Amino acid sequence: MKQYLELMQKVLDEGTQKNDRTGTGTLSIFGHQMRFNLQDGFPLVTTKRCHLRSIIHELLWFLQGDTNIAYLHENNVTIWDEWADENGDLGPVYGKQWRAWPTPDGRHIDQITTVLNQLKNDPDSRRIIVSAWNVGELDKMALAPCHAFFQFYVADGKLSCQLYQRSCDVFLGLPFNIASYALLVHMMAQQCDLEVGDFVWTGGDTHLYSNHMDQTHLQLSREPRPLPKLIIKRAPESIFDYRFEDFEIEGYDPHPGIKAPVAI
Amino acid sequence: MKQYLELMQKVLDEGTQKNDRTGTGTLSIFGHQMRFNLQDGFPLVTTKRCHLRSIIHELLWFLQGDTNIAYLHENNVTIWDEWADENGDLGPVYGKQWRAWPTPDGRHIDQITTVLNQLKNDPDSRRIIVSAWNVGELDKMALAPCHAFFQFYVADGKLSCQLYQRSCDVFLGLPFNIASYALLVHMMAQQCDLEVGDFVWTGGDTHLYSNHMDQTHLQLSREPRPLPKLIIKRAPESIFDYRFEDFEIEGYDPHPGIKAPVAI
Ligand SMILES: C#CCN(Cc1ccc2[nH]c(N)nc(=O)c2c1)c1ccc(C(=O)N[C@@H](CCC(=O)O)C(=O)O)cc1
Ligand SMILES: C#CCN(Cc1ccc2[nH]c(N)nc(=O)c2c1)c1ccc(C(=O)N[C@@H](CCC(=O)O)C(=O)O)cc1
Ligand SMILES: *c1cc(=O)[nH]c(=O)n1[C@H]1C[C@H](O)[C@@H](COP(=O)(O)O)O1
Ligand SMILES: *c1cc(=O)[nH]c(=O)n1[C@H]1C[C@H](O)[C@@H](COP(=O)(O)O)O1
Repeated sequence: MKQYLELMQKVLDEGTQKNDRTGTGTLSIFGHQMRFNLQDGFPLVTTKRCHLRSIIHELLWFLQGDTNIAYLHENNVTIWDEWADENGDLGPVYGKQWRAWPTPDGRHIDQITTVLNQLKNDPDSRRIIVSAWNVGELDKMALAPCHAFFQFYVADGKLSCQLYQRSCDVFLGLPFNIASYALLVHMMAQQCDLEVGDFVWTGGDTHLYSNHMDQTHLQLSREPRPLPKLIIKRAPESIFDYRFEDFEIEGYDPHPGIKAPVAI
Repeated sequence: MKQYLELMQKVLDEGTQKNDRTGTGTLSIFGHQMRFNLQDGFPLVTTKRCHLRSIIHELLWFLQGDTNIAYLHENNVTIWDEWADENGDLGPVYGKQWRAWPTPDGRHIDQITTVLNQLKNDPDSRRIIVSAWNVGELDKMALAPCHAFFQFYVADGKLSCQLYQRSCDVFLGLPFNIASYALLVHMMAQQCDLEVGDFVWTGGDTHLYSNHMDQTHLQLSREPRPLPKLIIKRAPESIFDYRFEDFEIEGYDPHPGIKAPVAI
C-alpha cells in the first residue's frame, strides 16, 4: 500500500542505526503517523502476499481473553510459538489486559465491553480507550505489548480508531498489526450500527531489522494493487461471537510473498 | 508558534461539531501529530504570553508524586482548583501513577526511577515508557489523565520523547502540556548527559471549545516570534531535586494576553 511503502522509504531515508535487545540491529526512526480511510478498501498489503487466516485467528483469540497458544495451534497458527513457555503460555499479554485488567482492590475490568457500553451510551466521550500497557504485570509477560493503547472516535456516524504502537517491526509486524485493527474497527462498527471511518496508526520506535533490507528493496520495487474488500456474512449477538467463516476477502491479488526471519 | 497556529486553523477548517461532557460544545478532529526540535528553541507559545511558574510547579508536583493541591497553593498555582475535593485531593492522578503505580499484589512501581535506570543502562530499549492510564483507578480520579502515556528514545546521543494526548483543549491546555513535556526532556537530558532531541506530540480528540472562538481568531492573526532559550541554573543530584529557581528562560517576548474561561 501507498502509505506503508512511503513509511518503508522514510525509515531507509531517515533511519539511524541502533542496537536492539534481539541483538539484530535496526535502522529506526521515532514517531510517525499514517491514516487509512476504511471506506477506500480493506488495508491488507498487496506488494507481498498476506495470510488472513492468522490475522483473523489471533484477533478472535484476544477477544476471547486467551493467552495460551493451544487455540492458535488447533487452527494451525504458529506466529507466537517462539515466545511461549513449555505449557504454551505467554503470560498476561493482550487478551488478558483487554478482558480482565486486574485492579489493586481485587476487581477485573473488561475493557472490550466497557468500550462497547460507551459507544452505545456516550459515543462522544473523549475516554473510549483500551490499554494493554499494565505496568504492574509487564514482568510476567513473554513479550511487552507492541500495539500498546488505542482510542475510538465517532463523528459523522463513522467509527475511527487511533492505535499507539510503541514498537514496530516495519517489515514483518506492521502489515499484520494494521489488518488486525481494521478488522476490529469493522467488528465494532457492525455491532454499533455505525459506518467504518478512519484507522490512524501512530508509531514509537519504527524500525527495519538488518536481516530485512533485501526484502525491503524487493517490496519497494513493486506497485500496489487495488485494495481488497471485506465482507461479513452475519451480525452475531456480540463482538465475542464472531466465527472465522463469517469473513470473506474479495478482490485480493497480491504480488508474490517475500520471506524474512523474525528476531528473537 | 507555527505548527501550533497551523493546528488551530485545521480545527476551524475541519472540526466536527460535538456536544461535550461539560455541555459546552466543541469543534473537534481525531488524530493529529506535531514535532518540535528542541535544538531550535524552547517551545513556549509567543502568540500569547505564557506564564511559566505554574508550568514549573505542576511538573515538580508530579515528580514529587503528589495529588494534593496543597503544595501548589503554597506556590500560588491555582490551576487544579476546580477539580480537587474538600481536602484538596484529586485521587490517584498523574503524580501518583508516575511514582507509585500500585500492582495488584500490594507493591508499587516507580515509573520515573525505572526510566532513569533504562536511559542509563539500556538506552536502545524500545520500552522506555511512563503510563498514567491505570484503568484500575480511573474511577477514583478527579478527572481522567489527558496527557496519558509517553515514551523516550535515544538516538545519536540525543533524547526524544513522544506523548500521546487522548484529549486536548487546543486554546487552553495545549501550550501548557507542550512546555511541560519540553521541560521534562531537558531535565532527563541533563540527568542523563544526553543532548535534547525531538518532542513529538500525538493527540486523540483534539478540540476547540465553542467559547474560545474569539480568542482563537485573535490568536490566529498574530505573528509567531523566535523561541526562547531554556537555561537550567544548577545540576541537582537527581531529577527529584529541581526547583522553581533552577530554570530561567531568555529570549521570550510574547504577544500580549488572551483570557478565556475553562470548561468545567
Ligand atoms: C505483528 C504481529 C503478530 N505476530 C507476533 C510477533 C511477535 C514478536 C515479534 N517479534 C519481532 N521481531 N517482530 C514481529 O513482528 C513480531 C511479531 C507475528 C509473528 C510472526 C509473524 C511472521 O513470521 N510472519 C509471516 C511473514 C508474513 C509477515 O511478515 O506478515 C510468516 O508467515 O513468516 C507475523 C506476525
Ligand atoms: C493542561 C493543563 C494544566 N491545567 C489542567 C487542566 C485541567 C482541566 C482542563 N479542563 C479543560 N476544560 N481544559 C483544560 O485545558 C484543562 C486543563 C490547567 C488548568 C487551567 C489553565 C488556565 O486556566 N490558564 C490560563 C491562566 C492560568 C494562569 O493564571 O497562569 C492561561 O491562559 O494560561 C491552564 C492549565
Ligand atoms: C511486536 C509484536 C507486534 O504485534 N508487532 C511488532 O511489530 N512487534 C515487534 C517490534 C519489535 O521488533 C519486537 C518486539 O521487541 P521489543 O519489545 O521492542 O524489544 O516485535
Ligand atoms: C486535560 C488536562 C490537560 O492537561 N490537558 C487538557 O488539555 N485537558 C483538557 C481536555 C478536555 O477538554 C478536558 C478534559 O475533559 P475530558 O476528560 O476529555 O472529558 O480538559
